[PDB]
Amino acid sequence: GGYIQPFGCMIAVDESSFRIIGYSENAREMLGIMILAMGTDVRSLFTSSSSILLERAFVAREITLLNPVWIHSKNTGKPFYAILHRIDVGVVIDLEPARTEDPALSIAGAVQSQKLAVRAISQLQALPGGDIKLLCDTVVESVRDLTGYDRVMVHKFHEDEHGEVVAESKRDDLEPYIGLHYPATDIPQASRFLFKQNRVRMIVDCNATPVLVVQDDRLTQSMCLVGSTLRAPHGCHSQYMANMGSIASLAMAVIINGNSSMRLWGLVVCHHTSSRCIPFPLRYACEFLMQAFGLQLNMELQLALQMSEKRVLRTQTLLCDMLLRDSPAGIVTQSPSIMDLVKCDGAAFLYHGKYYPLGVAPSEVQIKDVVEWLLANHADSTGLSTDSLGDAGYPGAAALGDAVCGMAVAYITKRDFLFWFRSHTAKEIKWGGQRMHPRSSFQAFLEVVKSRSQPWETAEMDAIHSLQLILRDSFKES
Amino acid sequence: SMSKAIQQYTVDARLHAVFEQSGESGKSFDYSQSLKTTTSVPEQQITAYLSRIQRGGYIQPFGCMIAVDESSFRIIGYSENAREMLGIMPEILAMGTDVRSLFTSSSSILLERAFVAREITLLNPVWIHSKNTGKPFYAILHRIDVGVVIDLEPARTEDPALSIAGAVQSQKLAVRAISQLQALPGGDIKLLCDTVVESVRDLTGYDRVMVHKFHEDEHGEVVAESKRDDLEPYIGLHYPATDIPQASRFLFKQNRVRMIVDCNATPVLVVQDDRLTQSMCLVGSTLRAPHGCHSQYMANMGSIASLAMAVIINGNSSMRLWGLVVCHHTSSRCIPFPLRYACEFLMQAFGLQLNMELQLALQMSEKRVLRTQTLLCDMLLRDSPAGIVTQSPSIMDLVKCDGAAFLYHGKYYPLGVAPSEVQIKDVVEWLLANHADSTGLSTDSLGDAGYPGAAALGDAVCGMAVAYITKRDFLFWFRSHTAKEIKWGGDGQRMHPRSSFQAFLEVVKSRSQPWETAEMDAIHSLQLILRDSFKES
Amino acid sequence: CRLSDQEYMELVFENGQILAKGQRSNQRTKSIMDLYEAEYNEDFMK
Ligand SMILES: C=CC1=C(C)/C(=C/C2=NC(=C\c3[nH]c(/C=C4\NC(=O)[C@H](C)[C@H]4CC)c(C)c3CCC(=O)O)/C(CCC(=O)O)=C2C)NC1=O
Ligand SMILES: C=CC1=C(C)/C(=C/C2=NC(=C\c3[nH]c(/C=C4\NC(=O)[C@H](C)[C@H]4CC)c(C)c3CCC(=O)O)/C(CCC(=O)O)=C2C)NC1=O
Repeated sequence: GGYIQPFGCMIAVDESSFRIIGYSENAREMLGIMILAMGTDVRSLFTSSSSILLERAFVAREITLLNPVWIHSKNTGKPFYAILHRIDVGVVIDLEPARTEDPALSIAGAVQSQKLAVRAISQLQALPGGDIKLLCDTVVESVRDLTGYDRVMVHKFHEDEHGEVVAESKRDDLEPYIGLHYPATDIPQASRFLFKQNRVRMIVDCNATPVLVVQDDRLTQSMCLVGSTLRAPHGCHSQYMANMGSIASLAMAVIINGNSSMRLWGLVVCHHTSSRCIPFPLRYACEFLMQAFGLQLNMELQLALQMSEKRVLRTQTLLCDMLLRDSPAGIVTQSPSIMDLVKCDGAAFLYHGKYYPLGVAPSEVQIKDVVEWLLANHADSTGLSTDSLGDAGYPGAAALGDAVCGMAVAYITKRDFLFWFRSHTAKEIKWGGQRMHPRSSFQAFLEVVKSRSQPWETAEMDAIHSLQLILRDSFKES
Repeated sequence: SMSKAIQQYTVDARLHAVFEQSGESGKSFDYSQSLKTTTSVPEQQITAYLSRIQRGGYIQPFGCMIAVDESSFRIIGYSENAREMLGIMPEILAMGTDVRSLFTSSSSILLERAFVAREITLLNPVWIHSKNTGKPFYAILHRIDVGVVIDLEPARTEDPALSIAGAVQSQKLAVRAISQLQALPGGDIKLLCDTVVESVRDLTGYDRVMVHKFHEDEHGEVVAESKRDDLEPYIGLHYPATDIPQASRFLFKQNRVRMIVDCNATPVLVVQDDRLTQSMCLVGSTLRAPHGCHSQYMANMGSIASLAMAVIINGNSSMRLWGLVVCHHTSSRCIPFPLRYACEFLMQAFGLQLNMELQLALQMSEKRVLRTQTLLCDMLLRDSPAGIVTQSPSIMDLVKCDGAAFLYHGKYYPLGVAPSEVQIKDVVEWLLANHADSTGLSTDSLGDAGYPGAAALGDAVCGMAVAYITKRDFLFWFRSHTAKEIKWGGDGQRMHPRSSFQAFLEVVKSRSQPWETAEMDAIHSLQLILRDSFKES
Repeated sequence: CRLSDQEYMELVFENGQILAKGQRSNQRTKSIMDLYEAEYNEDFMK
């Protein structure tokens, strides 16, 4: 069936006739019974007003827009927040105890959730719209202040779905984690799908015994507890958190629109040294704040993309104007050069035998070996670009070492070559700080990405192709 | 001083004084005549205007106000209807008493906890019950220079679970509205405004929701509207800037929302203590009664209840009021408390999206201008100088205009709407006579510039911009009057939107849209390029 | 960098210029969760 954390109840009821089909082993005890048994009426377990509220929630075609529901117990009268969701078989209710039994304070907290969220968003909006690091720092500071956890950080997901910490805020007693990288394997695709569907996931503690779910024998499809927020953590990740030292977790997703359908940009995770069950209003305040976070981050991303395109066009036209005057060999002889048009560590140009280095470039013998390779293998192509000389078929790959690993080439006719090098992804990562652990994850990431550079982005393709076409026209005129 | 608000403050004070003078003598306030009369105001007039606007001693008759001191919870002011509202009337409500003796003991403890506080308190508002009849009240606490002011509003008496359900339903509606706003194709503003208007109308439930946009002249315009079928349209309206006193704009920038339950009810006076120097400051209370001018405006127009919310973007930190979204009804309407916060959340999202779209549009416009400039440079290099105006793209594409011309050793090339040869000779003679030592000239209107021939030119062209290519060759840009593209489907004694539109058409008569700085710098760039090219030859 | 609360201001005309003078001229040293725990204490219900 499944397992749930030992701080809430699980009850599954029929949509048509409010007939219970499944219940958690923890429901019969904390709710107030000792009756529940099997095949009874859910409304009989609460008061009349709570029954009316539940019936109204069931009638509504959207299960959402009515959560949470403030219902009361029958045998003891204590409150229980309820969250509803459909599983295409029945209706599932999750009950979590409430610590505020005073009716007067309940509405006060409900309104204060909205007030805190709008105050945090108003604080967020005041920042200038020109960078992303300040945005993430402000967001993590605000979330840490609101939640009062022990460590708050932002994870960013790259093209290869491998994470990276870009912001951090912690009590000055633990080692920092800013700058760490980990492989994409640590995040299965199921977790990404769940985050894209339900934008929250919290863990009270990892040392508690999970509670089995009791199922009915009239069904064969088991139960789809994907939508549940009370599901127990997996064994692997619970062990991971156990070795890490963090016992409580709270992960919320940052979502962008992208080519429309949504895209998971990253996560905001929190860690605590001991168990922490935060009250509901603060949870909703954080949930509301992250929507504005996503909006602003999308705006920043689009603005940065436009500025990058503009700067690329400007440097390309400056290079064109340089090439127009006197010989085309003067491209490499002035400060605005090939290296300034694309993020790279090295570039080169071959022209009538003479070879002009730029940045981290290999010796002329290695250049001519690369050229004879290219004529041997790919002669009818117009360009080539790979992130690793190794694994691409180079027998002389070890000669370069960890300095000329990246690759990008655009031919002129058959002999003149425009060159772009890139080093391995180990000189931009510092991270000064068998058993599953972040250190082992970092070492595994270093091992897997070894002898490889960062992937070339599409905008680099358009830039090099435009420059190449302009160059071809320049020699065609002559 | 050069700012429009600084000049507008004196005009607003003069208009308020004229309205008060007309009212005290029992006449009818003439709108158009008063607007035309004024275009030199002592300190006393401005001081009286501000004091009357902020400290009026009048509240709306749907909520009582009680102000006490922070020291010993001693009452230092209240409203007349407070005695009746609490069920106090059969001294127990007298100045100098203890505010904790009017509510239940638990409510008193909660109020005391909310009083002794810090920069931020976590009980605002509080849910309290009256001592006598147990009526629930939404108590909003804010601090003034002499004490703490408590605004009390009636609350629907029902099960608390129903109140929680209503609050969460409103918040979920706001969240769904934001989510629907997110899933939109970018690059346009009108669609965003229409979606926001429709979502707000669905959320609140008023009879008409409108979006007002403030231009650089500080006047307004409606771009989006959701009527109730039989109501007369108001989209495309333009009204003079003086319809919005700067104090109202500052208040809207201070508190995001402002509601008027009913304009036909009698405002309630507020008593005070003799020891206090000046009247109570009603700038932070949501129960402040509107002034007579706006009440008369809404009564004449037809709206009975109103609700206006502000759209604030980031300007280059600094907050800039882009405009307002307003709601109008035809009866009494008082929305509950949480809906106001949900609306504020929606307005925050709308402002963020508006800032993105504005920045994206600015960048796209700059890119298009640069592309046009390099294309025109290519045409200039390829062919004779006179060819830049012959084949498209041409000078028109550089800036938003309705016509342009080029003079080149006595050769005149007309394009679009433009004066004939004789009028260009007259205008160049005027320029060389008056503006000799200048690299450019931008005029919003030729009549105000001082052109004797402006009247004979007509409404075809009224605004112009000139770049001095040489001492004898000049480049002209022409624009028509503002009223050409102003179109709305619709004796200025009474205060009506028609009178506002007529006054706006009167003031902007024989005037064009202002030449923005972006167009000016693009013109300067092209002028520099042309000067360099012609100096090369 | 604190959440704080909205503070209201009043317009006054002094020295021939518009100024928005503040209304009132021990900072918080605890997280909002601690404030929530301390203030929302229903001990006096007994
Ligand atoms: C500092 C390092 C760090 C890492 C590497 C990290 C990984 C991570 N791993 C995550 C999730 C999972 N990661 C896994 C699986 C594994 N994690 C590993 O390290 C293994 C490759 C694998 C188990 C064999 C599972 C099953 C989950 C879902 C857990 C559940 O929802 O019950 C998440 C999402 C949110 C959360 O932490 O609860 C994160 C952020 N979180 C961290 O803080
Ligand atoms: C379609 C026409 C239209 C107009 C011209 C219009 C003007 C307007 N006038 C507005 C406000 C005010 N306008 C005034 C003053 C005046 N209005 C005029 O027409 C007079 C020139 C002047 C009377 C002193 C005042 C004092 C207010 C603030 C009232 C208060 O809140 O106590 C507002 C914002 C507040 C609201 O709408 O509740 C608006 C939007 N609203 C409309 O719908």
